Amino acid sequence: MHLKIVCLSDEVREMYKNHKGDSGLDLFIVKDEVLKPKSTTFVKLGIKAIALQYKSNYYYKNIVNTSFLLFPRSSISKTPLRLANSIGLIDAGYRGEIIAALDNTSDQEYHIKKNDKLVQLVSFTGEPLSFELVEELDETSRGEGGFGS
Amino acid sequence: MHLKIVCLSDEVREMYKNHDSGLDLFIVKDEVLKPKSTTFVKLGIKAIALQYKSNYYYKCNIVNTSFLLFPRSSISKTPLRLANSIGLIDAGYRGEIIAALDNTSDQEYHIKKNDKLVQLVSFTGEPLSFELVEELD
Amino acid sequence: MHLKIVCLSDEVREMYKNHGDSGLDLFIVKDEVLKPKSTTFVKLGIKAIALQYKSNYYYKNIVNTSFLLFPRSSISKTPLRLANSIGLIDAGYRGEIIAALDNTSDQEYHIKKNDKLVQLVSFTGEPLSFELVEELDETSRGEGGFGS
Ligand SMILES: CN(C[C@H]1O[C@@H](n2ccc(=O)[nH]c2=O)C[C@@H]1O)C(c1ccccc1)c1ccccc1
Ligand SMILES: CN(C[C@H]1O[C@@H](n2ccc(=O)[nH]c2=O)C[C@@H]1O)C(c1ccccc1)c1ccccc1
Ligand SMILES: CN(C[C@H]1O[C@@H](n2ccc(=O)[nH]c2=O)C[C@@H]1O)C(c1ccccc1)c1ccccc1
Repeated sequence: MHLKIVCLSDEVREMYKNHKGDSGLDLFIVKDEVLKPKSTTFVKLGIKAIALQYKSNYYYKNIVNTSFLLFPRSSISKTPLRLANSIGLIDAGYRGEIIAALDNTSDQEYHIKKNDKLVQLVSFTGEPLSFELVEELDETSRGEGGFGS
Repeated sequence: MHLKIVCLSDEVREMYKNHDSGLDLFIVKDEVLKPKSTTFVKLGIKAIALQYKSNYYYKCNIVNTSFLLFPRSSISKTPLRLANSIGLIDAGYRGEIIAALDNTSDQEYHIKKNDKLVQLVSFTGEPLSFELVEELD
Repeated sequence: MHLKIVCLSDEVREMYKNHGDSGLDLFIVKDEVLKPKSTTFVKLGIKAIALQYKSNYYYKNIVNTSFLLFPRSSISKTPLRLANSIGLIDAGYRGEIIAALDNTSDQEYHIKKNDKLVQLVSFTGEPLSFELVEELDETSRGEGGFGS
């Protein structure tokens, strides 16, 4: 599966230019942030993305945009943070910012830091993922494309 | 993927008659979830999923396939969490679909008929269609 | 999908000798106390590689494939929850399979040998078969090769 990723700021672009055949692509926490105790926080990941796969014939009564998945990384387990919706389902048509809904199960504030990696993108196929950085997902303004400001 | 869905009552039938990689399922009756609890919430439907037959590696045309029960992203706005993370409905399962919901709150939580907290999903992530049937077979 | 499983002890081997579904249940292999309000990396005493028919995939005969670790539905009646929601095991991973279990209770939780709390699942949702092997490959991490 191939991901076209739009970085929503230059700071985020630099992180993905220096990204430090896996079935999961790690996403960065892009800003230092304090998560309140016993709370759910909708953490903005500073990116938009579309996923591309080979077209396949499916029962329903060359390359296509596909739905994809937002998994916790296994290393999330050592923290008190849990993905509220278990596994995120990103539909083929979504053009908004990718967000991780994080439950802080601790009674203390939790500090996430720029460069932390708590979540990853995954294909329904489970195949290796490649990605590229693009300026827009499509022609629409929500896709960051098209004429004008 | 195409689903054949048996609604276990006419009240449920009506909801789905008047109903994307995920097919939203309805909460079918008003219910109180106790604080700090897990409740097996009955969704009032039975279902089988149909896909094209595939060659798969295994050591000893349309087929029924296993499918998945996901939380809806909007569940995050509630204190409810799916206890088993993602439900796996085996190809051979004929019973009612249940959502095992944890109430993470220290107070009771009220779910309402017509609430949409969970969704069915194919292993392929392909769009879903459904029809209502009287029997699964 | 077909799994080649290395059992890390004879005790575990005996469990899997005496074990069609989309999920292959894995055993808890040792009695263990999970502390209240904790996350415990529970060692499952196995290593495993998954095999599927090769498929063409967009990226810019049988092969090693990635697979998934799901909670079993019966975990729901316990206070135990899978910390990382669903586990992702990358193609060819050679480490011991671990279940990171949150004990959400304020009491210690006793897991028992023979308990079944998690299962392996294919990305295709196809039936799983398995065989017991002594190594995954020639590497020490695969439990194979010379020595020592
Ligand atoms: C509105 N999103 C859902 C969208 O996000 C996309 N989406 C879906 C799943 C996911 O894990 N991440 C994500 O960005 C597609 C969905 O259409 C709300 C939201 C809810 C749960 C997780 C993440 C976001 C939301 C709620 C409150 C504040 C901000 C965002
Ligand atoms: C018996 N189901 C498991 C089946 O339900 C099907 N199943 C599986 C996963 C799921 O999320 N939902 C579901 O309906 C296929 C599984 O084979 C018990 C059950 C336990 C936990 C969650 C959901 C159901 C159960 C036990 C006692 C009372 C009611 C339900
Ligand atoms: C190193 N694993 C991650 C790998 O485990 C494999 N892995 C992945 C997901 C999973 O649920 N179980 C598992 O064994 C493939 C992943 O690449 C660490 C780990 C962290 C949390 C849960 C499970 C494992 C780990 C860290 C420290 C001590 C023991 C285990």
